[PDB]
Amino acid sequence: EIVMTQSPTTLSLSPGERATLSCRASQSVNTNYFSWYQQKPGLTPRLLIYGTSTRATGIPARFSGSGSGTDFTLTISSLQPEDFGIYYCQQDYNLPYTFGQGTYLEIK
Amino acid sequence: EQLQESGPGLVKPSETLSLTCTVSGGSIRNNYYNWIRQPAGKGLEWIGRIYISGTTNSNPSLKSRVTMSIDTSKNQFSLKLSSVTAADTAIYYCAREHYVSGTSLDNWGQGTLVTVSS
Amino acid sequence: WELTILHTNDVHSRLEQTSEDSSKCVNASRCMGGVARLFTKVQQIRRAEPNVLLLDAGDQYQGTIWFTVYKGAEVAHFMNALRYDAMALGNHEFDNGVEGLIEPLLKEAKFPILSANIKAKGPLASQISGLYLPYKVLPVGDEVVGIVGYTSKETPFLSNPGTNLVFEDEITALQPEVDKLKTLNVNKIIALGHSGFEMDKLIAQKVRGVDVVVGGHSNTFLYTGNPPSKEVPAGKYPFIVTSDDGRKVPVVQAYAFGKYLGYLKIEFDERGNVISSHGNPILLNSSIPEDPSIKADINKWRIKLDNYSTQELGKTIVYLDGSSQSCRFRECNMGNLICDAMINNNLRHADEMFWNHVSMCILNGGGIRSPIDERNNGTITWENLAAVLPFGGTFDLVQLKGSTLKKAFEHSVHRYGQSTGEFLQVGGIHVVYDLSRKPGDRVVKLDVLCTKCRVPSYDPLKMDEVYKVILPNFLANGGDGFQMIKDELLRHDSGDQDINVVSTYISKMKVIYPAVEGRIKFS
Ligand SMILES: *[C@@H]1O[C@H](CO)[C@@H](O[C@@H]2O[C@H](CO)[C@@H](O[C@H]3O[C@H](CO[C@H]4O[C@H](CO)[C@@H](O)[C@H](O)[C@@H]4O)[C@@H](O)[C@H](O[C@H]4O[C@H](CO)[C@@H](O)[C@H](O)[C@@H]4O)[C@@H]3O)[C@H](O)[C@H]2NC(C)=O)[C@H](O)[C@H]1NC(C)=O
Ligand SMILES: [Zn+2]
Ligand SMILES: [Zn+2]
Repeated sequence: EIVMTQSPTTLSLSPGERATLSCRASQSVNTNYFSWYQQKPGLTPRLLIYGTSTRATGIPARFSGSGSGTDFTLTISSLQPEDFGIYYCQQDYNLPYTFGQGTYLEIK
Repeated sequence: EQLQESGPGLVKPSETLSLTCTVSGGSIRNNYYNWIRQPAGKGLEWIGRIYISGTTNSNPSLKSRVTMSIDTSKNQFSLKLSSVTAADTAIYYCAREHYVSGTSLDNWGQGTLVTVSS
Repeated sequence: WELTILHTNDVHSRLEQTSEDSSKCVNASRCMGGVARLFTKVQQIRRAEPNVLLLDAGDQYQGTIWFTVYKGAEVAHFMNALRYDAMALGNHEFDNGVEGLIEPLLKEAKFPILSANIKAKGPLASQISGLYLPYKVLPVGDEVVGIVGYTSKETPFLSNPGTNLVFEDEITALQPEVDKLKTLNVNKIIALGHSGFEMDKLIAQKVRGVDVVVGGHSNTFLYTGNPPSKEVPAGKYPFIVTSDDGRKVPVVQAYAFGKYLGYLKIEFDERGNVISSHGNPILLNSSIPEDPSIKADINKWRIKLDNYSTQELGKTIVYLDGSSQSCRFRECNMGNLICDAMINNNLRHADEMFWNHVSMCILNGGGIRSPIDERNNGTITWENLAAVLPFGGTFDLVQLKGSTLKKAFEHSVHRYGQSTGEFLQVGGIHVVYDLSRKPGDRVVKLDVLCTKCRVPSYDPLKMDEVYKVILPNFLANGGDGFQMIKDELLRHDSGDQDINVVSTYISKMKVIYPAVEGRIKFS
């Protein structure tokens, strides 16, 4: 199975700063099968980005999905309070589908 | 466009499990329908997919324990998980692919917390 | 009405002639397969018989520098030059994704490509429409033959087809496509496919109207006679199945790596019934000349690959002894180097739980297929390395009880002295054998590198304790007789390709000098 190592495990930055989250895949992932989830500790995870780079309906332009081969990046440019909780990268290129360990983002 | 899962909140060790995801926004389209779970605190784990036609793949970690089903005269998709254990207590989500890309997981359900304990 | 089916399967990018062990060709007179030689034998049969089909049953993608550099452009060019009549999709055809199947293969291949059990959906349905087929009506002389293809249900695990393909049950998907050919008044039908010999047999038994099954995936050698090389047949060629409707259905495969040309001659009656079948895989050895046009073309494509294959990855200042007389009998520095590479690759720390998830590595001596000489100014190339590891196994992570590893080490020496491949090279393990004891009782010392410690040190193996080991996929699946591993393990997690792991290690270390240092001793 394709292992998804996201770093860092925990970021603490101020609102208006830029959160750049990094996900590294043990195997190359075709950019059509790489996606980003937000989750608030408790409730349904919400799709942010499908393809490596395409925003889903209702998601603002702050979120820039990037990368290819092994090395994928989720940039959030001007952070706001409601951007709290956990962020996961996801691949569905190979079975099983696999999610990253998650990146924990607190606003300072 | 919405997916609610039916199925109870309590399980014995060494026992069964009927979970039934109901779509009623529109209908089951030409798309893969997924089950996912999460151990409480930790990270997301993919269970399996089923296409409309009935075809199913599941996680090799769980392979022997998963059965899944689909029905278009009913308009939902079932899951069964045999022989349950401490490390199986976790929130159980149904989900479907983004309908433009036929990729990702887009329109998740509430979830249901299941527990192993006597 | 008589048909000659020529068939290849699992050629695995072996475009050039190989050794007898399907690696790089050293002595010209002892070399085999390659498209230039295959072209010679195929032309000759086409000049002798009127009704000839050349079929491939998948796994052209993946296996050598050819596939890595040309990404299946080479498959389309050299299969087109050989005028293949039809190909079934294999699992490895999806290794660069459905995207990497379409872009060179489906767009440049002049021959039909078949899979009755792969369904496309999403925006891929329009993009791939018509580029592979459920079935094909082939005119052959003044008759027609139907082909129906099929691909392993397991491809979504074994490869990277992505979300927009459905790999359905072969039997269920095949039957309506055979029924369709029967309504188009096609009375002669071949199932060409890539699910293995066990599935080939079930198709022959269960799909009404299949006359013949041509197969792949399991690398199955079928031969009627005294075998001409080292491959031991699983049975006679062809393998006859009695179908549930009472028909005799020939089932055939042709091993792998382009070493054999399958050759099946069928007599049909007027109504398409198989009256008789006979043949044998043709060993493609040095006694068939390479066609000089195809060879000159191969040489042309070779020029751009010679850059890539003689690329210095690192240096050794020692003879890397991966010779069988060393690696099947004693500790060898090639074994030590590969296991040290395996452990270096699998690095995950946890503060109070372990220095590393894994401290321990085993590898069968048989898997190490060549030495490397250090005198070429110390250079290690991809080619040099390809020769040690020609077969694209992965290095996997397993959990085993001490007692299971004890049994593996007993098997390692149960018939010591006879140059068998099961003899284990190790990392993070010190073992002592007493060969004057009875088999099952020759392991007199087994010490393992702890993980639940801050300072890595050696402790005696415990029978009722659980350990993490990196070993080849081959050992994980019980190859070279290690059933105790396959039957007794508690977790299996699939890792990275053997050659990639060894390659990055050499490039990170820049200069290696592995020694024989007493990981394995004898009383
Ligand atoms: C590519 O593959 C081809 C197909 O395998 C190879 O052709 C084959 O070569 C082998 C090896 O030379 C041949 O094997 C046998 O035949 C020879 C020739 O011999 C004669 O004596 C026989 C007595 O029974 C007669 O029946 C023959 O007509 C002939 O006069 C034998 O000498 C060999 O046998 C001896 O060794 C065997 C061991 O198996 C003993 O059992 C016997 O006691 C005997 O002394 C072989 O039996 C084979 O005939 C030939 N195959 C075909 C189909 O023609 C080709 O060699 C290879 N090319 C390269 C470059 O390697
Ligand atoms: Zn193969
Ligand atoms: Zn295969």
